[PDB]
Parts: sequence; structure tokens; C-alpha cells
Amino acid sequence: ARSTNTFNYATYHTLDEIYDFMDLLVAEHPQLVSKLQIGRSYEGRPIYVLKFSTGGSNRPAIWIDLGIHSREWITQATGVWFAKKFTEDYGQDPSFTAILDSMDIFLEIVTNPDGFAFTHSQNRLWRKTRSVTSSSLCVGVDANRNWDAGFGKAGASSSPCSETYHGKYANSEVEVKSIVDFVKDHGNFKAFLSIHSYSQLLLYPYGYTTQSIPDKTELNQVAKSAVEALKSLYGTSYKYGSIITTIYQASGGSIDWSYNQGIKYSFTFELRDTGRYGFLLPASQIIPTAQETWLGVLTIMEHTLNN
Ligand SMILES: O=C(NO)N[C@H](Cc1ccccc1)C(=O)O
Ligand SMILES: [Zn+2]
Repeated sequence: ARSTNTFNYATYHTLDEIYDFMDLLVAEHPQLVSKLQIGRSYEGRPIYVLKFSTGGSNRPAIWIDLGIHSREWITQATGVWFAKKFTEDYGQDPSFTAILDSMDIFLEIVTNPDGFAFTHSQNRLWRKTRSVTSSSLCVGVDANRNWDAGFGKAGASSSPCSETYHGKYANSEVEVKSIVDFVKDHGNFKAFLSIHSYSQLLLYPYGYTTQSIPDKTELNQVAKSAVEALKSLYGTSYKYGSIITTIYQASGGSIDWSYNQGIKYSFTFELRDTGRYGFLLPASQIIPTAQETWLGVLTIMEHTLNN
């Protein structure tokens, strides 16, 4: 691919192809997109975040991370499509244009690069990071159980070999701490969205406690509107609700942390499908998934802008 216009959005890519894609996009829209490095992975790979902005200084921002669980390939594929979509819709779509004229968007397409490379090289179903534990032969931590929100509590495992191992201590994984520091230093984030797969669900806090959030009524209606918008394209059916009541108890989650930091609009998406293909979703469903997911995400962005 020599231009983001010749890039194949209908197929799965490697880490190098996604990283090259980032530089092409920045070179093509220098006035709108910029690439930031917020840290390095355990194995030394750079951790990139794309910033979409039309100016200003520390404007209210929207955070979107995809691929924290490496085997969920549909998310990184959706992230690349999203990045391109932002550059094409600005100045064409009234709604999105108004959003970008007042807010900045931070997009992290590959949140767990070490795991992503491993899924391409050794094990397609690997989900954790690749950090080495002092006294154990098992590798990795579940990056979505390593956050400082009910850390170490029921809903995660203390065994290094577990698929849901929470780690030695909150923020022990550099891939997580890098996001924590960035968001805290910025201090003006209004929405925080984490993209996962699969099961077709839209969730809001909390996952580690049965306690209801003070903003339940509002987020519940925002979530309802988002799924209605998402379903309008191809009829894909989504369920919504808090993490603990919709799935089960889970500790150390990212949106539980972001919400406790004051970021009101914290949501987690679980994309296609409902089990037919699971994590191995066919390449031919990449674009349809991205297109419908976009409508749901845009709906939450619109709400964030007016409140
Ligand atoms: O199967 C998946 N894919 O994300 N996630 C499950 C359920 C989940 C989703 C979102 C938040 C907390 C818990 C898991 O144990 O990680
Ligand atoms: Zn996941």
C-alpha cells in the first residue's frame, strides 16, 4: 500500500502493516492527524496513539482503545477503518464535523502489540501480554484486569498461568500504566471507550462491585440509543447494561477505572459475532462490522458533546 487509498480494509493485517499505515495517514492529513508515542511494550515495541484535532489547547477529549486482548482481531481491523473514516468524514458529515471542531479524539489501534505479534507468529488465540513472571514458567497478564479498580478482587485470577491473571499489582503492565499516566496528565477526557469482541454487547460500569453508578439512568439511555443506531444498518442485535449484571463479576477493568477518575461516559463494546466464528470472524465481515460500530460510537460522541 502506497496510499491509505490503496490499503485493503477488507483483510487482516500484521503489526508492521498497521504501523506503516499510521505514518501514511499522518503524511496525508498533517493538519488533522498526529502520531504520539506514549511508551514501549514489554518486548520494546513502540506504543502509538493517533490524535485527531482541528486545533485548540487541551480541548475536551474522547479516548478509544482497541486490541487490549490480542486475539480479538476484529477490533484492530475496526480501528484502522475508524482512523481512515475520521479523515474522510470531517467536512462532509455535519454531525462528525461539529464534534471534531470542538473536541479531540485519541485512538489507540494496537493497545497490546506484543500479544498481537504473538497471535500472528505462534498462537492465534493468545489474549494476554507477554511479560515474564519472577517465579513461574507462565507468561503474560490479562491487561483488562490489571487496572486500579477493585484490583485483586473476585473476578480475576491470582495464578500466573491463568487466562485471567491480574498481575503482581495494579498497573504493573507497562501497556496499562502508559495509558494511565497519559490520561491523568491530560486531565480533560470526557469519554473513554474500550473495544473488544465477541458477544455483541454494550457495557457500562461497574464490573467489580454490585454497587450502581450515580449516572446509571443517563448512561443506560445513551447505551440504548447507541445500540438502536448500530442495529439500523444491518440489523445486528446488541444487549446492554452494567458489566456485572450482563456478563458476570470482573475486577481491574479499564472503564471501571476511567469512571472512578471522573470520566462519566465510559463504555466497553463487545463486537461481532455470537459464537458462530467467535474470535476468528471472517475477513468479509470486517467492513460491515466497522460501519455499524461507527454509528453506535458516533451516537455516544454526539451525546458527549452536548453534555
Ligand atoms: O470474552 C471477553 N472478551 O472481551 N471478555 C470476558 C468478559 C468481559 C467483558 C468486558 C469486561 C469484563 C469482562 C472476559 O472475561 O474478559
Ligand atoms: Zn476482550
